[PDB]
This record gives sequence, C-alpha cells and structure tokens, in this order.
Amino acid sequence: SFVEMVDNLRGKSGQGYYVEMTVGSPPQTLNILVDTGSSNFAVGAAPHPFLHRYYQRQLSSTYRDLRKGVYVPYTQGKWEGELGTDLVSIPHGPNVTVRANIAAITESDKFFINGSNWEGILGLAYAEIARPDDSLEPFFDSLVKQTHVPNLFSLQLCGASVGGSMIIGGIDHSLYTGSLWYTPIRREWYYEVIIVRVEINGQDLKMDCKEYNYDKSIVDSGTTNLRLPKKVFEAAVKSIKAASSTEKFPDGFWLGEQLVCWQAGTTPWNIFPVISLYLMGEVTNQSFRITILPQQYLRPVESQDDCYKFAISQSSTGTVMGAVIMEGFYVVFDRARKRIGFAVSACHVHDEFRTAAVEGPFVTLDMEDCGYN
Ligand SMILES: CCCN(CCC)C(=O)c1cccc(C(=O)N[C@@H](Cc2ccccc2)[C@@H](N)C[C@@H](C)C(=O)Nc2ccc(F)cc2)c1
Repeated sequence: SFVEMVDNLRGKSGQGYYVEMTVGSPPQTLNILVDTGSSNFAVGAAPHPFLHRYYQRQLSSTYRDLRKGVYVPYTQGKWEGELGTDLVSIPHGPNVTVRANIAAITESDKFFINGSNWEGILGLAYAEIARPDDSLEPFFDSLVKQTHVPNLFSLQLCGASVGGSMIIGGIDHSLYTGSLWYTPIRREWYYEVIIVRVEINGQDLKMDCKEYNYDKSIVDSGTTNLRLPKKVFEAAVKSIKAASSTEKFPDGFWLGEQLVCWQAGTTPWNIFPVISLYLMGEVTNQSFRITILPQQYLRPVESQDDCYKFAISQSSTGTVMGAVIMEGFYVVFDRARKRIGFAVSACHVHDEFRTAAVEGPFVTLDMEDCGYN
C-alpha cells in the first residue's frame, strides 16, 4: 500500500534525502541516498570516518562476486568499488526482495558527508549512464523486472532534519494539491527534461531557449541547489541582484560562499523575485511552469539572526533541477510513460502574499528549438 511508503525519506538540510534499505542474508540495514541524477546502486563496504555502519559481503550468504571493478565520478565527489549481486529490500517500500547489482564502495573522495546518516547511494536514473557500462542493470530496472511493481516512482521532498516520501510503484494522491502536469523525458539516460522559458518576477529572460538546456536539463534529487549554465546563471543573477537593490550583499554571496543575515523574523522576502521555469508539455500547447519562491533558493544556514545561503550555482554540464526546485513540488517519475509530472506538494513553504505553483497550460517552443544535440 502507498500509505506504508509515506514519510519514508529522511535527511539533514543540504546533505541529501535517504531511504532505509536492507542488503544480504541475513538483511543488513543501511540508509541509502535517493539520487535521480545517477544510475549506480553503491554502498560503503569498508570502514570510513564518516560511516557509522557498512555493507559486509562476508556476512551475507546470498552475496555473489562479479569480479569487476567500478568507478563513478559525480559532479562533486567520487567513489571506487567492487561489483556484485545480492538480495535487496526496502522495509518502508513495497514488500518484495530483489536480486540487484551492488557496487561495494572500497574507497572514496569527498563523497560521504560527515554525520549525514546515509551509507550509500541509490541511482534511480537509466542504464545509459551507469558505470562501467549500460550492461549493468540499475536497481529500479531490476525491481520492475523481477516483481509486479509498476515502472513508476514519485518523490515528495519536504524542506525545513528534513523528511519526505518515495512512493514506489505509483502515485499517492494525499501528497499533492491541484493538477499534475507532465513533461516528456527527452532521452532515457538522465531524467532529461526541456526548459522552454525562464521568467524572473514575470519578466522573460529573453534568451535562446537552447541555452536553458545547454548540454542538458536534468531532475536531480541528489543535488541540493538549482544549477544553471554559465550564460543563464549570469542573466538570472543579474535579475535577482537588481530586484533586491535595497539590501547590500557580499560578493561571495551570489557564488554560494558567503551568507547574508537579518534580524529574527525581519527577512525581506518581498524584494526577492519568484523564478518561473517553464517545462515543455507532452503537447507543446500543454506546457506548464513551476514557480519557486525566494524561500526555496535562499536556504537557511546555522546568534539569534536568520542567515541564508544563495542556493543557485552555475554549471558546466547543463541545468540541474535540484532539491531547491523539487522541495516545493510532488515530482512523479513516470518511467512507463516516458514523462515527469509536477504538482504542488502538501509540504510547501507558506509565504504570506505569494505561493509556489504548478500552472498551465502554456504555449511554448518544442524540442527542435530548445534541445541541444
Ligand atoms: C545532496 C547532498 C549535498 N550535496 C553534496 C554535498 C556537497 C549536493 O547537493 C551536491 C552539490 C554539488 C554536486 C553534487 C553531486 O555531484 N551529486 C551527485 C550525487 C551525490 C550525492 C551525494 C554525495 C555526492 C554526490 C549527482 N546527483 C550529480 C549528477 C549530475 C552526476 O554526477 N551524475 C552522474 C555521474 C556519473 C555517472 F556515471 C552517472 C551520473 C551534489
């Protein structure tokens, strides 16, 4: 049942959302980070200063060695591991056990976060970008193949310790208000979408829409910030900087290096603009926009003063729709129908005068005009 899967995600702000999983026989409990931005299921398999527990292949009778080395470089951080198969379960997910590929992390650089409470990564994206090759079946692919669990999952990430829901095998209707708006998955590698228009405070950025997706645009639960290509970032910052001319900022603030503070509860939310990302619909006249408040891109950081970090950074590998974007919304990864749905989450940040929204329809440009090749 879907009720059993509600509130099954936990985490710490800016340290990722994780799900409880068991590996091996007898089952070993491990918290695993939910990452829609990669395709490898990997778990710490050796002692680490940041790990409280790890996967022990010697203690599992159902463990099978694949005798193959694997290495995955992320945008930030990387790990090395030995490949193998074992029985995997999700206690607060569907009541099933599956044989899946597991990368036993032996060494890593800047991957694990100190006190994050997670011990591994669940790559929910497609085989095309799995390491070392697309022949290594990702976990969700293994789950669908072995069971009757529908080829669909949905993420409801809630902001300010953080909680959330990963509904495996369908959609939970109590976790969203209004309508679900779907955007096509352009290619089955990352969860690649197409951004067709960007509006800041109702003003069009007036950029070639191919720039918004320069290289690509991806939906990534394993990235905190909203990330934009160099050119788009430059224009976006120029808009937010000009909208908030009343307050003075340090130079490092816009680069995610410095924090800005105000008096307790005297945060000037009003002068910070809303950002509208328009996502191409399955039909071009059925496109829609997701609007995010300053409360989403100005992340709270730990003095009675309220301090905030600018949670928009530039990218070299295209747009990344991180937690910042996802946190206000119920995001449905409809793999079966090659599309991603957006709806207003039940756990949204409540602004007095403004509201985060998924609104449509809109007429926009299509894949020919906005897609990069
Ligand atoms: C959420 C925790 C807080 N952090 C980490 C702490 C600063 C962030 O918000 C953060 C900030 C910047 C970058 C990344 C980042 O690289 N995240 C990784 C996931 C991950 C999660 C936790 C620890 C480190 C990495 C992906 N989600 C990124 C994708 C694009 C990618 O590399 N795919 C990819 C790469 C190779 C491949 F063969 C196929 C696919 C994450």
